[PDB]
Amino acid sequence: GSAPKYIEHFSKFSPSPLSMKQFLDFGSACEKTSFTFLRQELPVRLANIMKEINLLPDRVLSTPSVQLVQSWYVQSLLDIMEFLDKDPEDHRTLSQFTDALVTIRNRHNDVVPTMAQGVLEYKDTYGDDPVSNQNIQYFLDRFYLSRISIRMLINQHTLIFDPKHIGSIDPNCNVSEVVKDAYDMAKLLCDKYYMASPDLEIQEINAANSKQPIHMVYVPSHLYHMLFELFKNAMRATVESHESSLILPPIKVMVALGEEDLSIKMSDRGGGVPLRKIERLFSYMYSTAPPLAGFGYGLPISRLYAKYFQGDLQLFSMEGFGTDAVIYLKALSTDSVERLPVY
Amino acid sequence: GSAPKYIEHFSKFSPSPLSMKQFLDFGSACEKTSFTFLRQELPVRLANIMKEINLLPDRVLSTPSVQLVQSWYVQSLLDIMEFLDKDPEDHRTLSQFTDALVTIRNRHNDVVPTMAQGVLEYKDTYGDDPVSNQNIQYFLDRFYLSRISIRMLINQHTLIFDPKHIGSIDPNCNVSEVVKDAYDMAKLLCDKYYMASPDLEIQEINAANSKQPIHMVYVPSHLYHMLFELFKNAMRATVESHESSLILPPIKVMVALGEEDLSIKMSDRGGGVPLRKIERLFSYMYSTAPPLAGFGYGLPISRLYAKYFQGDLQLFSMEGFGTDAVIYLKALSTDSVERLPVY
Ligand SMILES: Cc1cnc(Cl)nc1-c1ccc(N(Cc2ccc(CNC(=O)C(F)F)cc2)C(=O)c2ccc(O)cc2O)cc1
Ligand SMILES: Cc1cnc(Cl)nc1-c1ccc(N(Cc2ccc(CNC(=O)C(F)F)cc2)C(=O)c2ccc(O)cc2O)cc1
Ligand SMILES: CC(C)c1ccc(COc2ccc(CC(=O)NCCN)cc2Cl)cc1
Ligand SMILES: CC(C)c1ccc(COc2ccc(CC(=O)NCCN)cc2Cl)cc1
Ligand SMILES: [Mg+2]
Ligand SMILES: [Mg+2]
Repeated sequence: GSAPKYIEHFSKFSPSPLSMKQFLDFGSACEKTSFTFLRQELPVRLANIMKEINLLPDRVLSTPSVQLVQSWYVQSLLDIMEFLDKDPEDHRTLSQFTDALVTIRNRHNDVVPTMAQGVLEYKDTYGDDPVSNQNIQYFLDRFYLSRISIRMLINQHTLIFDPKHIGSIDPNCNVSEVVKDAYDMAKLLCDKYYMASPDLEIQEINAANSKQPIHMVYVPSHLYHMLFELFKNAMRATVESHESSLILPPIKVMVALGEEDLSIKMSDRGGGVPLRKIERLFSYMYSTAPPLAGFGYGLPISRLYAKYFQGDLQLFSMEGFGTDAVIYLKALSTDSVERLPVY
Repeated sequence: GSAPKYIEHFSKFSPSPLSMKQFLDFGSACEKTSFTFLRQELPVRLANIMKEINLLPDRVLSTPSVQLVQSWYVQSLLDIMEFLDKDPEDHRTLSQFTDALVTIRNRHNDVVPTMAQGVLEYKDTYGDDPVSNQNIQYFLDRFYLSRISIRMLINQHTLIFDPKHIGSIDPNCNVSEVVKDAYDMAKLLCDKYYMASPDLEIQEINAANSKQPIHMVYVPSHLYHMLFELFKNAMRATVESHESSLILPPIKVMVALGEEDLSIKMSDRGGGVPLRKIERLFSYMYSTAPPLAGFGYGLPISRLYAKYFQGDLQLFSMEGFGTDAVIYLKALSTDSVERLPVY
C-alpha cells in the first residue's frame, strides 16, 4: 500500500491554524468549501503526527499500544484520501464524506486509555527516570494537541452539515453558566461518594465594563471539561482534608475580563501541595498507574485544551492551606487562533 | 601573572553547598576552621564563575563593562591566594585575612549597575532578539547566583569573627515581623511619592500547630529584600490603578507553614498583567533601560535569593484585577542547602 508515501508527501505541508473568525465564517451556504479545505487539511495534520510517531525509538514503536493507533490513523488517512479527486458539485459526494468523518470519529475514541497502556508498559519495561518523562511529556503533549485539532475540525463539519451555536462554538458563551454547571455536576458526584460538599462562590470582574455579565466566543465543551476536572480536584481535597473537622470552606471562583486575557481562578482551602510535587500532576508518566478518580479528562489534557486557543492552565498552591488553579483564555476572538505542533 | 592557571586549576573542583546546619555550626571556638575552609572554597567558587565568564563570545567579553568585573574577580582571587600557605595557628594570619575579605566585599558592590551597562550596550549594539535574551538570562542568573553564594560566605565570616543571631542568619526569624517592616518602609516611600498608600492584611496558617507564631531559620536580610521589592511593586500598581477612584484596596499577605514549604503570598488588586507580558518582568534585558523605581534589588534578583536556599518566587496575575506573588521557602533547616551553579 501507500501509507508511507502518502505520509511523506503530506508532511511536507504545514498545518493551517484557524481563528474563531474563520471557524464562525464556515458556518453561515458553504458546505462544499468546508469539504475542499478538509480533504486537504486533514491529511496534512494526520500525516504530521504520523510522521512524528514513526520517529519514536523501535522499543516504543513496536509496543502493541502504539502499533494499534498507528493502524487507526492509517485507515483514517486513507478513508479521506478516497475523496481527493471526487467532485465537490455532487450533492452525494459531500454526503458520503460526512459519513466517512463520523466513522473516523468512532475509531479514535479509545486512544487515551490505549496510550496509557504504552506508558505503563514502558514504565515497567524500561523505567521512570526523569529523561524518559521529558520524552513522554514531549510526545504526548504534541500528539494529544494534534488530536484535539483534528476533532475540532471534524466536529465543526458534522455538526454544521447534518443562528445561535455554530457547531461546537458559542459566540455568546456565558462563562458563569459554564462554571455553575461544571460545579453542579461535580457537586453531584461529590455528594454521592462523600456525603458532604463545598459550596461555590462565583465573583466576576469586568474591567472595561464595570458590570456586564462576562460573555465570550469559545467552545464551551472544552471549557466545561476543564472546569469539571478542576472542581473534582478541589472537592476531593477540600472534603478529605476536613473529615476530622466540621466547618467546610467553599470553593471560590473569580472570573476576570481584561483587555486581552479572560482568566478563571478557582481557589480551594484543601491543604495544598508542596511546590516540589506540583509538576508531577501534569506528567502523564508520574500520573498513570493500574474514589471519583474515574471522571474527567485528566489535568494534562485540560491544560492542552487551554493552550489550544493560545491559553494556559496553571496551578499554584500553599502547603498547609490550599490551591489556586487558573485558566487563562484570550478575551478577543481575533487572538483565538489554533495552536498546533509542527513537523 | 597566573590568573588563567589559578583559574584552570580551581575550576576542576566542584563548589561545596552548605546547609543552615553547617552555617550555624561554624558559629559556636572555630575561627581557624572557617579560615582553612574558605581559603579553599572561595577560590573554587571564584574560579568557576570566572571560567564561565571567559567562555562568553568575544563581542561580549571585550566590552568595557565585562573587562572591568573580570578585573575585580582576578584581584579578589589573588588576594585570597596569598593565604593558601600562611599558618592557621597564627592569631595574626587570621586577622589580615578578615581585613582581606572586607576589602574584597567593597570592590564588588557596583557589579549590578556595571552589568546593566553591558546589557545595555549589547541591546543597542547587537539587538534584543529572544535568542539573545535566553543567553543573557542564562548567564546572569548563574553569575548573580554565584555572587550571592560568595557574599553569604564572606559576611558569615566577617560578622562572626570581628547567642541570638549567628551572622546574617536568625535561627528564630519571625516571618510576620519581617513582613511588617518591609511594608512600613515601602509605605514610607509610597506615602512620600504618592500621598495615598494601601493598608496591609497579614494572616497566618500554621497547619501543624494550629496557632503558634510562624518562626523559621533564615537569612532575614534576604527575605527583607524580597518582600520589599514586592511591596513596592504592589503599592505602585495599586495606587496608580486607582487614582481616578476613591476606595483603595489593601495588600493582603498570607504566610502558610506546611510540612516542607513555608510560603508567602502577597495579593494586590492593582489591575494586573496579561499573561503574555509576565516572563518579561523577570528578564534582565527587557527590564534594563536608561517614580520609586530606584529602590529594591530587582525582581530577577529577588527570585535568585529564593532559589538560593531551594525556594522560588513566582508571579501569577489576572488582568483586570491584580496580581499574586508568592515566595516559596523550605520550612526545614535540613532542606535549606545552598543552591549553586556548576562548571
Ligand atoms: C490529581 C487528582 C486527580 N483526581 C482527583 Cl479526584 N484528585 C486529584 C488531586 C486533587 C487535589 C490534589 N491536591 C493535593 C491534595 C491531596 C489530598 C488532599 C486531602 N488531604 C488528605 O487526604 C489528607 F491526607 F491530608 C488535599 C490536597 C491539590 O492540592 C490540588 C491539586 C489540583 C487542584 O486543582 C486542586 C487541588 O487542591 C492533588 C490531586
Ligand atoms: C516591575 C516594577 C518595577 N518597579 C516598580 Cl515601582 N513597579 C514594577 C511593576 C509593578 C507592577 C506591575 N504590574 C503591572 C501593573 C502596572 C501598572 C499598574 C497601574 N495601572 C496604571 O498605571 C494604569 F495605567 F492602568 C498596575 C499593574 C503588576 O501587575 C505587578 C507585578 C509584580 C508585582 O509584584 C505586583 C504587581 O501588581 C508591573 C511592574
Ligand atoms: C506510550 C507512548 C506515548 C510513549 C512511551 C514512551 C516514550 C518514550 O520515548 C523515549 C524515551 C527515551 C528517549 C531517550 C533515548 O535514549 N533516545 C534515543 C532514541 N533511539 C527517547 C524517547 Cl522517544 C514515548 C512514547
Ligand atoms: C552584559 C553581559 C551580562 C552579557 C551580555 C550579553 C550576553 C549575550 O551572550 C550571548 C548572546 C548570543 C549568543 C548566541 C551565539 O550566536 N552564540 C555563539 C557564541 N560565539 C551567545 C551568547 Cl553568550 C551575555 C552576557
Ligand atoms: Mg504550574
Ligand atoms: Mg512565573
